[PDB]
Amino acid sequence: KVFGRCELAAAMKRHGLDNYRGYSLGNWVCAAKFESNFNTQATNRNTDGSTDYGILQINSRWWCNDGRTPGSRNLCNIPCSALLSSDITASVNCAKKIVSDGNGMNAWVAWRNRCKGTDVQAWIRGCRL
Ligand SMILES: [Cl-]
Ligand SMILES: [Cl-]
Ligand SMILES: [Cl-]
Ligand SMILES: [Cl-]
Ligand code: NA
Ligand SMILES: [Ru+3]
Repeated sequence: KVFGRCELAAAMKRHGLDNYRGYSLGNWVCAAKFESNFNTQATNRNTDGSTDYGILQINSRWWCNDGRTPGSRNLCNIPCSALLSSDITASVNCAKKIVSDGNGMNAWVAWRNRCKGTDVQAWIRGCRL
């Protein structure tokens, strides 16, 4: 599913991301924009053989099982395919564990390079939440 901007903001809010670990909704929406262009089916293969899945491009080296990342963990306890669903539950629940890991949203390199320190509220502007 490719989400609309406000449609994703709403879903993320409903799922408990607004100010989760202190990160306002706009941060999450910005991150999803640049990680996946709001497409739940997005995947990207990493040079190390790990793969990133879903709206927030969650990576198989630590967070999900895809059966093809040697030496990896599955800390969210889900198959990586769950991260590609139209239903964002699995991605949101897994994101909560990642953003709780110690580095905040710096775990998403695209957030740090493209959203951190920017006017992120602009991503939720004019949405009925
Ligand atoms: Cl994701
Ligand atoms: Cl694996
Ligand atoms: Cl933090
Ligand atoms: Cl940018
Ligand atoms: Na894994
Ligand atoms: Ru870690």
